[PDB]
This record gives sequence, C-alpha cells and structure tokens, in this order.
Amino acid sequence: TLTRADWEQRAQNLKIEGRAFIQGEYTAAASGETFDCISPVDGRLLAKVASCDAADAQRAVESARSAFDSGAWSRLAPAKRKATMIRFAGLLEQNAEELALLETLDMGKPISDSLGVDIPGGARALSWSGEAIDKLYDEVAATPHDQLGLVTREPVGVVAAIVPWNFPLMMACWKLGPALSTGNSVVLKPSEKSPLTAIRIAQLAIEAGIPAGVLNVLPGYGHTVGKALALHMDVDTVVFTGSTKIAKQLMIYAGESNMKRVWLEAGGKSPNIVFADAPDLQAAADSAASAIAFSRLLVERSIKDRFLPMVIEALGTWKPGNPLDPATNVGALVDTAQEEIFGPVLSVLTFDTAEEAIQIANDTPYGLAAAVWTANLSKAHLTARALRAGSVWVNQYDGGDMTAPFGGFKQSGNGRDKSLHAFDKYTELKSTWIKL
Amino acid sequence: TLTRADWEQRAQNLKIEGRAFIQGEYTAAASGETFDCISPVDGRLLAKVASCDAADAQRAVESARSAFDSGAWSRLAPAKRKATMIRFAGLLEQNAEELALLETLDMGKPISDSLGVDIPGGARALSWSGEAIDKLYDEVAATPHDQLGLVTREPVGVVAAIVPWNFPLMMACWKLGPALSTGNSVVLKPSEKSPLTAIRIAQLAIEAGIPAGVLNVLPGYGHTVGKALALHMDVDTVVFTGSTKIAKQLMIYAGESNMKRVWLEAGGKSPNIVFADAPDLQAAADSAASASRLLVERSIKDRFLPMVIEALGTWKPGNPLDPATNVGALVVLSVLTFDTAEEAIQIANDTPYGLAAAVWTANLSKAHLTARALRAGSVWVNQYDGGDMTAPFGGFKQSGNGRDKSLHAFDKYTELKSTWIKL
Amino acid sequence: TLTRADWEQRAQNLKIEGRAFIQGEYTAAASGETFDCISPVDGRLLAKVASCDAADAQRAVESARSAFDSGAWSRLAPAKRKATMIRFAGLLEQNAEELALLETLDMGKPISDSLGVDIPGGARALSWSGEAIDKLYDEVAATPHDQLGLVTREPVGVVAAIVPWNFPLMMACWKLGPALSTGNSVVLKPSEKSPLTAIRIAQLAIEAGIPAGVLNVLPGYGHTVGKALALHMDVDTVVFTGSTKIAKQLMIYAGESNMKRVWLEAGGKSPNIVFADAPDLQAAADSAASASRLLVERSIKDRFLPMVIEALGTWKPGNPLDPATNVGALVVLSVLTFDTAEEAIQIANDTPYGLAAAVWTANLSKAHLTARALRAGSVWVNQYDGGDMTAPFGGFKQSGNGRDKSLHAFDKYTELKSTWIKL
Amino acid sequence: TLTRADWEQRAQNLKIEGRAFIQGEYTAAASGETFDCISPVDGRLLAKVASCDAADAQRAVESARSAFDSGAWSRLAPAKRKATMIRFAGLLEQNAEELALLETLDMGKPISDSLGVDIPGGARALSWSGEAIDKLYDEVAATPHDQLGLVTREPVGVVAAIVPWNFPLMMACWKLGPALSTGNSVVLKPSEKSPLTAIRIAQLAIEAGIPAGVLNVLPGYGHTVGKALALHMDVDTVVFTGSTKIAKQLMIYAGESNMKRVWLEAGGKSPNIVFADAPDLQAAADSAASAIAFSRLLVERSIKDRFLPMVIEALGTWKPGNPLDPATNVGALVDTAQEEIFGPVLSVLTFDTAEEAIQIANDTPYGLAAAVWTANLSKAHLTARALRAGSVWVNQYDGGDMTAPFGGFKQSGNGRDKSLHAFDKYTELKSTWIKL
Repeated sequence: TLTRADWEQRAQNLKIEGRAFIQGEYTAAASGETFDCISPVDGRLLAKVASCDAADAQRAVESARSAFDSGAWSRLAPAKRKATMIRFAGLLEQNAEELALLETLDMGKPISDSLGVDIPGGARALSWSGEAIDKLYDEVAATPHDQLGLVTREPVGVVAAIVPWNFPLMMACWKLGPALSTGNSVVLKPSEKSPLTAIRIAQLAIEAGIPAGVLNVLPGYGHTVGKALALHMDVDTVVFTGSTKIAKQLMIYAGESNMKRVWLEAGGKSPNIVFADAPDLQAAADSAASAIAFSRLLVERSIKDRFLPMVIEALGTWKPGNPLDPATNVGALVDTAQEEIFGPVLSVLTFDTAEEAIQIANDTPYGLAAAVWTANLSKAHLTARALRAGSVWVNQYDGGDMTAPFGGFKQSGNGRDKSLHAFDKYTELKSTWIKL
Repeated sequence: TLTRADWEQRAQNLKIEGRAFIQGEYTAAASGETFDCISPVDGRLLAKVASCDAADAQRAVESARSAFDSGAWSRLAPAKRKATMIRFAGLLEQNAEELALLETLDMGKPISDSLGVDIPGGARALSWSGEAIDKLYDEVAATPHDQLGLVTREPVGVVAAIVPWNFPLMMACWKLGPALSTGNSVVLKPSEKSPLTAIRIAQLAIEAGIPAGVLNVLPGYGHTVGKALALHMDVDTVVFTGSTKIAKQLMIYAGESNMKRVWLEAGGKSPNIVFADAPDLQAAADSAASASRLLVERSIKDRFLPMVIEALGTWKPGNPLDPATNVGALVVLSVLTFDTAEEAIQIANDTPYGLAAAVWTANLSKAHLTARALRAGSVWVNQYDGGDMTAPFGGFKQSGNGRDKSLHAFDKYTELKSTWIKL
Repeated sequence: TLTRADWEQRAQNLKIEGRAFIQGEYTAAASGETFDCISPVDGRLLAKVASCDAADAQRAVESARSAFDSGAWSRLAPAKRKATMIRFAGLLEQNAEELALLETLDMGKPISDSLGVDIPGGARALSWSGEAIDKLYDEVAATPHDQLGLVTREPVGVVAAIVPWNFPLMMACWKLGPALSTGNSVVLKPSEKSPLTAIRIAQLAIEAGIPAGVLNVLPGYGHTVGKALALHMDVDTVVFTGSTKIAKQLMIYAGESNMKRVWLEAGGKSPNIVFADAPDLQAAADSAASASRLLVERSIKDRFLPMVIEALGTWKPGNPLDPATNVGALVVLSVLTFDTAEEAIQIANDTPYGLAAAVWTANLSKAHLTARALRAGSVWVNQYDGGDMTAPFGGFKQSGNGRDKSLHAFDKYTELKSTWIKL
Repeated sequence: TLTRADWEQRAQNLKIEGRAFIQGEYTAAASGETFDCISPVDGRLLAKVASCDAADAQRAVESARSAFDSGAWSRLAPAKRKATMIRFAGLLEQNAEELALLETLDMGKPISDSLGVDIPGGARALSWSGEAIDKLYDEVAATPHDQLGLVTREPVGVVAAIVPWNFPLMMACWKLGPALSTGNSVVLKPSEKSPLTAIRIAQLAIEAGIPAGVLNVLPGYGHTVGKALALHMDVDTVVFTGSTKIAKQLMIYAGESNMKRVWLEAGGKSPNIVFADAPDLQAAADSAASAIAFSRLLVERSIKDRFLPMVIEALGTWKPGNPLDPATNVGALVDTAQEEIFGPVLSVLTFDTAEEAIQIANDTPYGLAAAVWTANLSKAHLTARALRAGSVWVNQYDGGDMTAPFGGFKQSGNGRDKSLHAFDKYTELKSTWIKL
C-alpha cells in the first residue's frame, strides 16, 4: 500500500494532459485559450486546460452526429458494444492509480476515497451498463392475428452530459455507461473545477474500441461551452447533475433552441429521520455526523438527549488532512420545541410522531435522498413510502448498488441515474405496427 | 340510426353547460368573465363559457393538492381505482350521443366521426388504463441477502393537462386515463376552441366516484389560464399536445417556475413511403389521400398518382350534423420520387419533426429495415394510422417527448423511488 | 338479505342440470350411465350426473382440438377475448345466488361463504385474467442490426383442468381464467363430490360468447374420465389441484402417454409462527384457530394458547343453508415452542410440503428474514390467507409446481417461441 | 494456427482425468468400478472413467444439499456470483485448447468445431448467465396502501443436470450457467459417451471460486447413476436434454419418487420450408445440405427442379475426415406428388401452398426447431407464427444469440434453455404479503 510519500512522488512525476478531445484526437480550443487548473492540495499548477466555447461545441457535435450516422457505434451489435464497454471499464481499473491521483489533485478528494471508491465505482458503472446491453428486451404488443406490433427503444443520437466537480469521474461514468451502451454519441463537459479525469479517459475510450467521434470531451466553463451545448440545435438530449438554478436554466435553453430532452439531477436538502426504536443508534449517529462533514437531521424527542452526544463524538472522527495522505478522510484544501442549533454546527429538528417527521421532511423544494432509522416493520415501510425522495435508505445511509436508480422528486430533478431505468433517458420509444 | 334531422333536433334541444369545475362543483371564473363558444356548424351561440385566469388556476391547484394529500384517490386501493375508471368510461358510453353532439357542434367534426371514433376512443382510453392499474408490477432489485431493494413508482401529485381542439375529448382521455389511474389529481385545460366536452365529463367523473378536487376543469385561453398552470409553483407535471411554438414555451415556463416535468407532443407529419412492391396500391393511395409529403418509387409513380387523385375526390365537405358527412364544411400534397430505399429514408428523415410515417412494401427486409431507419415515434407498415391502446404514441425530435397510450403512458405520471432496506 | 327459510325455498325450487357439456350442448355420457349427486346438507338427491369415461374424454378432446384449430377463440383478437371473459364473469355475478346455492347444496359449504367469497372470487378470477390479456407484452431480443429476434408466447392448445371439491367454482375459475384468456380450449373435470357448478357455468360461457368446443365439461370419477384425460395423447397440458398421491400419478400418466406438461398444486399446511412481538396477538390467535402446526415463542405461550382456545370456540357447525352458519354440519392442532427465529425456521421447514405460512412479528428484520428463509409458495406477514389476484399461489417441494393467479398463472398455459429473422 | 500434427502431439501428451468429482475433490466411484472411455478418432483408450451408481448419487446429493444449506453459494451476493461465474467462463477460455481436444477425442467432433464453436459457446453461456444475475428484477404487486406484496424468485436447491453427447461441454454449460447463477447446487451427469470435459471443468469451477459441493460431477451410465438422480428423494429439479423415450421415463421417475420438477428438451424432426420467393436460394440449399449431414425438407413445387440440384452439390462439401485435422468438417469416426426419396439420402416433400407446408410441417410429435425461407413479409411472419416449434429461423438456419430460449413444443420438450427465461427452470416463485 502506497504511503503519502509515494503519492507525493507520483504526483510530481505525472505528465498531465489538458487538451480537449474531438474526433479521436486531443486538440486545443479553437481560440487557443486555456484556463489554469490549480490543485487545491497545495496550489500547484496542474495543467493549462483548453477553454472550449461555442465553436468547439459545434465541432464536437458535428463529430458526434457524423459518428452516430455512420453506425460505427450506433448500429454495432449489442454483444460487441458490451465487450467494448467492459474493456473500457477494465482500462479505468488498469490506470486506477493515475486516475485516482488526477482526481485527488484536481479537486482535493482524499486519495483513499479516489482510489477506493470513485475510480472503482466509475469502472463499475461502465461495466455494469455494458453487461446489461444484451439483457434488455423491447416489447411485442398484444394485437389481432393479422398485426405485428413492436415497441422498441433506439438511441436518441447526440447526448450532452454536463457534470459537477464533487465526483468528477464517477458522475461522468454514471452518464457515460448507459448513454454509450445504448449507442449514442456523447459530448462530455466536465466541471471547470475538475476537468482532468474526463480529459484522461477520453483516450482510454479509443483504446477500448470506442470509435472516433463517439465520445468527445470539452473542458471549459459552464457559461461558455456548457450553455453552447444546451442551446445547440443538433443535440438531442442533455443530461445534467448540479444546482437547481442551472437545472432550471437548461430547461429555458432547451425551449429557446430545439426542444431537446432535458434530464436533471439537482441536490436539495436530504432528511435523516432517527426514531427512538432505531436498531443501531450508533450507526444512525455515524450517519448524521457523516452528513454534517463531507442534509437535515430529524430526531424523535424520547431519544434526543441520548442521541445528540453520539453525533457530536462521531463528528470528531472527521478531521481535515492532506488529501495525498492515505489516512486522510476529509480533504484539507487550499485557495486556488422543534428546531434548534445545538453546537457551532449541529442543527436539529425534534418531533414526537412519525406524521410530524414526514411532514417536516417533505416540507422542502425536495428531496434527492432520505434515510429512516426504525426497527418497526410498519413504520419503516409506511414512512419510506410517505417520503418524497428519489432514494430512501432504511437503517443504513448511502446504500445502493448499481441496481439503484438515483434521482429526485420535484426540484431535486427528473429521471434517474443508475439501474436499468437509467437507459430510458438515452433512448426513444418507437411503435412499429405491421399489417400482415 | 339517427338522421340529420334527428341530430338537428337534438342539437336544438341541448342545455349546454359552460362553467368551470372545481372541487366537485361547477363554478364561474373568479372574475365572472366568459367567452362566447360559437359553433362552426352554424354560427349559433352554444354557451357563454367561463374564461378562467391565474386566480382560478390557483384555486384549482389548491383543490387538486388537498385532494391528493387526502389520499381519497391517491391512496385508494388499485382495484377500486380500476373499477371507478371503468365506470367513468361507462358513463361516457352511456352519454355518447350527447358527448358526440357537443364535440361536433363545438368544433365541427362530422357527427359520424364524433359518435363512431372519438367518444368510443376516449372511453376506451379510460377503461383500458383502468384495467391496467392492478396489472402493473414494480421491481425488487437483486441485492445481498441482508438487503431489500425496492424500485417503485408513485404519482407525481398535481398534473396539468393542456389539450388542443382537433380531438377534444379523446385527447383529453388519453391524458386523463393514465394520469387519474395512477392516482394523480388533474387540472384539465381544454382548448378555447373546444371546451364543451371537457366541461361536461367533469360531472361524469364525480358520478363515477372520482373524488371532489381530483379532476378540475378550467376553460379559458392558453395565454391566461394555460400560461398560469405552466408557471404554477405547485404543479408537478404538465402534459401537452399542440404546436411546437407553445411546446417550447412550456419548457421555458417550467424553467422560470418550479422545474416541473414537461411532456410534449408537438406538430408532426405523416409521410407515406410507397414502394413499387406495395401489396395493395389502392390502400396506399387512400392513405396518401387522407390528408404533407408523399414519397413514391419512380417505377410506379405514373400509375399511382392517378389513384391518389381519384381517392382525394371521395372526401366531400358537408353539414357536420349529417351522418353522411366525412369532412366538416365549417363557419397541398408534395410528391417526391425515389429510386432506392436509401434515398427514401434520407428524404423522409430530412425534417425537424418526427411524429409518424407509413411504409408500403411486401418485402420482409425492406419493411423492417426501413421502419428501423425512420426517425418517427410511430411507423405503420402496409396500413396507416394503425395501432390501438397497446401502442404508445408520440414523437422524435421536435414532435415532442413521452408517449400517450400503452403501459408507457403511465411513466409520465409517476416518479421512481429506490428504497434500500438494511436487514 | 335472504333468510334460511328463503334459501330452503330456493333450494327446493331449483331445476338442477346434471349432464356433461361437449361442443356447445349438454349431453349424456356415451354409456348413458350416471352417478347420484347427494347433498351433504340433507341427503336429498340433487341430480343424476353424467358419469363420463374414456369415450367422452375422446369426444371432448376432439371437440377441443377442432375448436382450437378453427381459431374462433385461439386467434380471436386479444381485446375481444378480454370482453368475452369479462361478460363471462358478469354472468357468474348475474347468476350468483343460483351458483352459490348449487355450491352449498353440492358439497356443504355455508351459504354465506358460497355467496360472499367463492362466487365473487371465481368471477373475479375470470374478469381479472380477461382484463390482463391485452396488457401483456412479449419480447424483442437485443440483436445485431440485420436481425429481428422475437420471443413470444402461444397457447399450448388443449388443456385438461382437474379440480377438487373444496372450492369447486373458484378453483375452476382459477384455472379457466388464465387458460381461456390465453386462447386455449379447456376440458374441465370437476370432482365427483361437487360437479354441479362446473356443469352450470358451461352454458354461461356460451352465453358470454365462448365458442362451442372451447370449454367442455366432463363430470365423472377421477379413475375413469380423469385418468383418461391425463393419459390422452392429444391433451397438451394438464393442470391439477388435489392430493399429493394423485399429483404424482399424473406425472406417471404423462410419462406413459405423450409427455404432456403437468402443473400440480398438491397438499400443504399453513403453519403459524407467532413471535412475542407480534403487533396483534388476537389476530394471530384467530388465524391459528381457523384450522396443523402452531409455532409459538416460549415467552408468550402461556398467554397465547388460551387466546387460540377461545377463538376455536367461535366456530359453530350448523345448517349450511342458514346465513349465520360458518361451518357446515354435513351428512388436532400441534403446539411447538421455540426460543429463537432460527429454531422456528428449522421447525417450520421440517416438512415434505411447502404451500403457505403465516409469520407474526412487528420487527422489520425478523419479518423479512424469516419470510425469506421459509420454503413456502406463500408467506403472509401479520395477517393470514392474504393476497388477491395479483399474488401467485402455489407450492414448493411436494405441494406442487406452478402458480395460480397473478400474471405468472398465464405461463402454465403458453409455450415460448423464439423467432430469429435474418434481414 | 495448429496443424493436424500439432494436435496429434498434444493428444498423445495429455494426461486425462477420469474420476468423479464430489465435495471439491476427484474421487473414484464407491464401488471402485470404471468404464473404458474409448476415442472414436482412432480407438485409443483415453481413460478409465469412474462408473458411478446410486451410492455416488447419494453422496453427491448430500454434498449438494449441505452446500446449498450453508449459503456459501446460495446466499452469496449476486454481484459476487456474477464475478465468480465470469471467472469460471474465463478459465474455460484459458484452457480452451485442452478442452477442445478432450471433446474431439471423446466423441469425434472436428477439432475446428470444438475449438471454434463449442468451447467458446460454453464459456459464453457461463459468462452471459453471470452477467445477467444482477440485472434481474423480481416484482412488487399493486396492492392497497396497507399491504406490501412481493413476488420473488429463489433457487430450487439441488438440481440434477443430465446431458447428451452431441455437444457435451456446450450443453452442460447451457444448464450450468443459469442453474449456478441463480444459486443452486448442481449434480451434473454427462453422457457415458462423452464424460471427459464435464470431469475436467469440475476443477475449473473450484479454481473460479465455486464452493466445494456446489458443482459435483458423476460420470457413468444413464440406467445406473442417471436413474438414481431422477429417483432421488432430495433432488428438487432434474433438467434433461436427449431422447423422447428417456424424457418420458424421467416424468415417471419423478412421479414415483418426490414429485421433483422435470424440464425436458427432446429432439424431434425439425422442418425446413423453402418457398419459391426465398431471397437467397443458395443459402437455403446450404442449409438443407447441412441438415442431412451433421430434419425434414419441404420445398415449393415451382422451385423444386431448380433447388434440389443445389442441395445435392452443396452436400458434396461435407466430407468425413480425421477429427484432429483442422480442415475436417465432418468427423470420420471409428468403432469403440408430395413425398419422394430422390438420391440415396435425399428425402423431399413438395407443396403448392403455405397452408400445405404448415400442415405437413406440424404433422409431427414435433418440433424443436424450424426454418422458413421467403422474402415476403406477410408469409414469413404468418408461417413462423403457425409453426409449432420452440425455435423458428427465417431466411437463415441455426441462428440464435444467448438471448434465444431454445426448447420445444409438445413431445419435443418443456421449458427453454438459454435467455432470461432459462433462469425460471432453476427458481421457485414465492409470494410474501405483508400487512402494514
């Protein structure tokens, strides 16, 4: 296992690619302009990264459209797209230490999380999506005997994927896995705060067998190249994760341009409901402490006095550190009777009944996730069912396989990352009704 | 079988309701204002219809939300929502002659179409969606043995349904069937050119057992009450059929308001692609004549175009109240030639739209490969305007997003939830 | 609401049909023989019922096969088979008082159960399966672009349905609903102890629009006409509910004849596992009393056993024609103690059978983990005899194979086909 | 590419395992008895193979039951069973040349078919089944609000898989893939004519991570150990491919013992319907010739004179040869107006209408497969639909991905190998109805 000094040496010895990627080749932005990618670990200059704009969006989309029309990927046999997507995931694992280090240097994530969670989780989304391709079935309708009615799914064509900086590679792979597996061409626009891993995997896709033009990567700013993609008249679908404010802007851009499909995932405050009969109060307390560090806590009154000190002590475990130290669990970054505030940073809502907890938890713009802690069978299922959240966790927190659609109710977003339902965002339904 | 004179007598003897419907009662608009519902058959004044605005949108949405939160419909057992939807459909059928006559007087559709197609088709959309409710299953994920992973569907809450004048009742039922069946409250906003059947069925829904506030109906103009629903901060989903220009405006209104989900069916074309080996050229000709772009293989064009010209002659405008009329009186077809299936596909797909297409060929490969290559939500092969309730209907590209009919229509009215339970 | 005297008057005034039904007509058995259908209520002779044998099996199967090959039902549009099945169910409901009375006279079931549970439950099985028909989709495989891969379901052809006397009509409808709805012809063989309702509904099927020959009914003995259907070389599938011993014999008969598919629901037990934290001990006690093995957690056993003894007293035998009767007059519960959920599971699973089980606990993990570990086709948690038409019913191990009710019941009556089309 | 001489040398240099495999170890039969596995290539003695009987069935089933009850495989997380099953497939590919050579020596299959079709096809069934495990979903019923209704699938427990000698490894993998992926323990009984590859992969399963006891292999005779498994009172399910006569016997054995589930796949004569408007008459003729060599031919009258000589010439291409020669396409083995017979070996039925063709093709005990050749859209779909066969091929022959359920109508069998439907044979449905 690598020490902090090993990672420091590896960091110094990286050669970091900063260019955009279009039609199988790294390329500067048409303007030649760049922005400084500055590490939050120690302020070092990681790379001068291409600052793409509308001219680059245009070239990336032309490349994407032409590749989609060629059929090189969009009409490739499903079992061969499966194999390619699994090789793609394998190349992420084969380059895991470099990718984890790029991620940590780019935006400060602890090297243990980059290497232990994000990069394997990104690989897993690519390979799971590939595995699923030829396990999917479309539909034959119940029709009279002189009719054959097919209901099939087809790729939308050109997909723009705009992702934030919190899980740069893993969020990108959650879009890329299903979007590529269904046969679309993808123009990926990583956050200006974390472009490096997206830039790096562009080349691994080619290595895996993804044809030129099928995955283009445009680093740069949201207000320049992101807006240009959202407004582009030949982009069929934009998928977005990020802030509610930008999510709303994309609907506006869609309406102002070509009525493209828009799928949104927008954070929102996620409640944590702890009942007095939770089976493992220490687990609930660890959960609550985790959410304050790298959420809205609701606690039953009969357990509040006992429970809050456990949250406080558990919070002590989270300590900033150098992200290059494997022991660090929080990145120490550098410049580039119902409601109470208990400590400096402990905000707590108290309830007496489950109905109170549900009404307070649902009193929100919503609503990406929620956790419920109770040993009682009826209260667990009825509370989970009453919460307006795309993900509800019961007696655990942040649980969820690749078999888990991740998304929100209302201003938290629309559509769902992950699962077989993830594919639906990237395909169109067609009805073929054949007279025999 | 009723004669024209029978229908003119029934038309004269109708009492026509014009009010909005909120929380189980017909009501004037808050302002007291109305607009004149004028028959394109006659010029006769059918009714003074409530001209709702933002204040009525507010009351309809508050009513819808409180009905949703009450669970009276949203948490009613699936089998009981099935029975109510089926009774609702039975009440359209039981009142079919009055509803077809309202439809024909309201916007000029021939009475034989209103009675024979639209009212039965709208009733069928309600009963079929009702029948489906308790046949749907959600999902149990494959998980480790100490986990239960459930992926379920839940109603979004309050649905605004905005529909045009071309198929007032049936297009409304295409929305209402799946939207109500999944437990939502619906605020229905019919076109200003055809509000009457939507107003009338609001009372039939109550008679069937739909609770007060679950189906509210707001007649009025698109730019007043329609805009106010698209912009409303407590409407979870808007579903729409109509023009591309308005469909785009709804996305903008959603972004300006609460990020509500927007499902659009916009304008589209139904091009016919007629190959020389079409099994029944007369059927292809009738299809082209019921209308726009006609793609014709060069070798049969000389023989085929006279067939469509003759068929175009069978459509005679007449009095919409005459059972013999097939086009209502009231108050250019482009020929492209091709030599290969590849050209026909490229020509057909050269469009911002993509709603439907019909393909005519007796060849196995050509039929399936051409249907695959067309960017249309519906492809009909060796027939036109085909499909029933099992066939989802909608558009690629700027013809909209989402699908009406089939089990997939339900998806637009529900939200996915993943519940991960540690055991 | 009818009184006992009302029911005794209706029982006296019935005219009871006793003939077999083949190709749209009631008929004597080929031999002319009958057996005496004696009421366990009274000893009264209800009817002299046709005693069919191998020759009648032959004629019923020839009729079924020719009806199947004609396509009159097997190739009728799914929506038309839906409407007929729903009308068929409506005819059971329209004749519910006569059918419940036949059921009660035939095998002694209390009239309030016959009228209140069995006839509605049988009708519901017919209408629910009918409603499902056109909501089912087959599959399009993921294939290269020059291939179309279809995986579809087709009716097996001729189905023999053999049912016992405990729920004559409803168990018959559990078979008929899915078997007819998928387009098969069915030869129904009711128990010799309860042939009357099956005989009677054969005419209702025709009245609903089921074609002649699609539903044939052969009363008689298991060892004559039943054996002859199990051994018949042109019966594609036999479905059965009854004893383990006969269920095993049917597999043998299938192997001795034409390798027909065999679907069995055999004997099973409904053990109750009552934990100390059960949310409602009285409900658990009533469950145990409606009866066999009772697993009880040691700490509540002293308090719980008096509750089941008291509840056992509420079951009083009486005249089956008395609406107040809950056990028909006509003509040992084993207590196991456990300390942990692991013992309770091991005790419960220590059985050759595995049809059903009920588990009583308010604990989330314990409920789900115990239900997972039980080898039973149905597990009820904090209720007993639960589930509706959406819940498949059947057994693990020697309680049989396959499931009645739910969309999965359809699988037993269809065959999969893969069609791989080169384009 | 290896020459015939390379294969001859490899054949001589093999060390061939002949023992049975129970509870993670090779073992002789309890009796110590063996039978001679004699190569049909040149009569050489390949190995003395354990001749298992009822005592061995009993020990294998006890091992299988105990392993299933332990949960080591049956309650292993689905994503981990996926990984193990994919490693299993990888070990087949890693040992492909040895496995292909064992198959060719064991029963005479051409070495090019063993190496090019059977071994990769067997690996593909194992890995596809593993890929599918965590893409499967059970069901949540539509219930009143105070009810949770689950409809789930569970492994049956102990599965006996009895396979013939025609595709010894590939047929075994068609059962093993889904049976193991769903978590059952499997007792595999290969044909007495081809036991070697089944014996050899038993060890590769352990290497892959399949726990001891989960896959036991019992070589020996049908009338001894096969019957003992079919009669065993603790086997939950027998799956069988082979002759109609033995298929019927297994139903009898099931009824005489414990009412175990029986799933059968029994050959039957498969028709080949050639219409005058077939798009590629040469392809249809190659198809018909292939079926006579390593079926029932139906030909439209208006094309018969033109078509039959193409069949005859195409049949000339199939020539027996030494199975160890890569050029060989047929193993040359050694001892261990409607109906016409045209040549020595060309039986042909002539029809005038599609209805005639359908009625003649369906006039059968059935009915495993069928092929239709016509360019006409309506006739293709309507004929395919009218045929009573588990597999219908249109304008091709023996087509079919792993996404293809393979099985028969009526005396051709019940249930279907391959596809997602393949899993249903190996699981039980349970309904859990929870009052809330």
